[PDB]
Amino acid sequence: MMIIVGVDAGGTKTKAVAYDCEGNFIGEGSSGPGNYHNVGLTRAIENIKEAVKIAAKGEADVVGMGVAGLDSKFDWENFTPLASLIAPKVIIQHDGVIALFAETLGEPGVVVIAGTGSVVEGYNGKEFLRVGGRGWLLSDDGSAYWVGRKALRKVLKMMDGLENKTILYNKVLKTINVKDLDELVMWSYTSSCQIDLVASIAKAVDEAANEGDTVAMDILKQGAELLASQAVYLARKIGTNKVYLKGGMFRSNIYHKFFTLYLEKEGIISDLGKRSPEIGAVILAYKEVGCDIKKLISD
Amino acid sequence: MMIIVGVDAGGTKTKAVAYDCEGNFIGEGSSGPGNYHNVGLTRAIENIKEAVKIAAKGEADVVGMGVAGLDSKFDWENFTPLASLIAPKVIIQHDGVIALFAETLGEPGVVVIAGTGSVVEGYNGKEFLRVGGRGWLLSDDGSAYWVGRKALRKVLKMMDGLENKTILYNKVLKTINVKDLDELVMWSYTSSCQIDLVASIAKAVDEAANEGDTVAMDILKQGAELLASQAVYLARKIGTNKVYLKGGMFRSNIYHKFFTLYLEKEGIISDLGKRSPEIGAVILAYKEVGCDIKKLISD
Ligand SMILES: OC[C@H]1O[C@@H](O)[C@H](O)[C@@H](O)[C@@H]1O
Ligand SMILES: OC[C@H]1O[C@@H](O)[C@H](O)[C@@H](O)[C@@H]1O
Repeated sequence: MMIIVGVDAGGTKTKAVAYDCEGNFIGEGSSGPGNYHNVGLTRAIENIKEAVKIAAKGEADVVGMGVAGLDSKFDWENFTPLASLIAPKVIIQHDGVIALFAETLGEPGVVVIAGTGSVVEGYNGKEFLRVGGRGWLLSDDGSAYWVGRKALRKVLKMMDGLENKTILYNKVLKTINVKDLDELVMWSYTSSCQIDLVASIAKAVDEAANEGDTVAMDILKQGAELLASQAVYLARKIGTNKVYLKGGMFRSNIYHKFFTLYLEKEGIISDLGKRSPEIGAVILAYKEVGCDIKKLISD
Repeated sequence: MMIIVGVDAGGTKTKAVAYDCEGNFIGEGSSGPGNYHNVGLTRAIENIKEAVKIAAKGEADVVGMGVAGLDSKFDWENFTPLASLIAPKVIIQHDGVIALFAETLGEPGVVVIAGTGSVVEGYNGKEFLRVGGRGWLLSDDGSAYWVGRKALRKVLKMMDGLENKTILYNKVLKTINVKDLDELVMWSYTSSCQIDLVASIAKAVDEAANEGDTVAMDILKQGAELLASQAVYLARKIGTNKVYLKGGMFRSNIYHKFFTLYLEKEGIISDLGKRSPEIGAVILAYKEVGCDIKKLISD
């Protein structure tokens, strides 16, 4: 019958899930980044189309998508037209909006997305509010890019002899395949503006942290608390006592722990939640075309 | 007679001073950035040639230059060949080396350059040692770029309502001609990789600081201390009780004050010095070709 696809077009990757209109799962698909600021509009759209095609096993009737990078009116006006050519019916929203809707389903609340970039999104019963979520230079506190940059800067200070070399040191050098200061410099000058390459270093930080390296742990702690502070601010403003946590950074057990500890000390409850942003997009699509959301229930 | 030109090819601008071989001043000239990482090799060389031509009022016989951006073997091998076509005799060194030589004239010591980028350079009697000075992404703590980025990130948090808007807020918006969050985002996406545009914001921070804005002062303090800590490390390693301070950031009275206060609390004496990096290059050229450095003395 009808094929409805929900999509999370993020900075790290694009994830899509397809369902019919009767709540039944059809399939899933993944592709590259959906943030056009990082891969360009042509490729971002191509990646979304690919993820959708894979999940639907062909053409889709309705596509709902949460998108990273729609940070200005300019961003929206150039993205919308192209994204609408993907299927007969297409629904587009900022990724923070979809991630939050996926969980609160129309009710007030706050969600945090911590992936290649980051954002805190809330809903006060009347409108959506955003804190951060404006790119790597201006924002993205506690994101993978933010963590990767901090690690790179720390590694140089270790090479300079300013600080002792820790586990993090070799984890980073191996990740980007660099053996000395000279190679690190060259890597930086040709990788400086490639957000994905810097963000990829967050994995090295997580590995070093899991092995007890306080230097790596400090980076994760600072990033998590910088972002968590924004979540606490918005939660208090909206009047909610809980915040939902989504994104690849929360797959870092230590990062997640520092984030939850901060929220808890500030009287806020954290919840990873049961609903992904992509299924949130499916739900929004269901509402748009009239499919019964309760049919998605399964056990 | 013989025309000798000393050049400081930095991240902010290129400055040149011409003298004959008898210690007499001929003229000075300025042009754009000499750091090829920021303007490309073609333009960097063009800027150096222009500054030299202006100062010498024509062709020069000898050109000595301190250059920002020679941070790897790769950088040197591509820069040297072109720079040698500027005059019959050309001497090339990293800018930190020349800035330090200008003051200690062959003796051990430590110098700090804080301009668009930053670096701490020392000499232990046998070789030159560098700390930092590897570009905007990996380093440049307390540089104009570093300060500009911190200001931009703070301004967004003010727009988000996370912190109260201070004097700094409007100083920044006016500097980059932006009126709201939407325009700031667009500016960021088209100015993100233009180091000069981000570094230009340091002026706004200085203005706000001079007017008593603690938020702007905090940025200058953090940057100055991050860089000053590196200077203290190198001064102690080399065994010197003083550090020379050079660069446009020291024209910020508050930045300079925070820098000197930190050094002093750590038992180190600061000195702006009497000799510029460009005259340091003239002195090195004098040594190379056999002109008497003492002839430069004047009153
Ligand atoms: O995906 C999380 C956030 O990442 C940031 O880099 C983007 O600018 C935001 O639009 C997005 O919400
Ligand atoms: O000019 C100060 C420093 O600025 C940095 O951006 C450059 O990478 C260094 O080579 C230079 O020494």
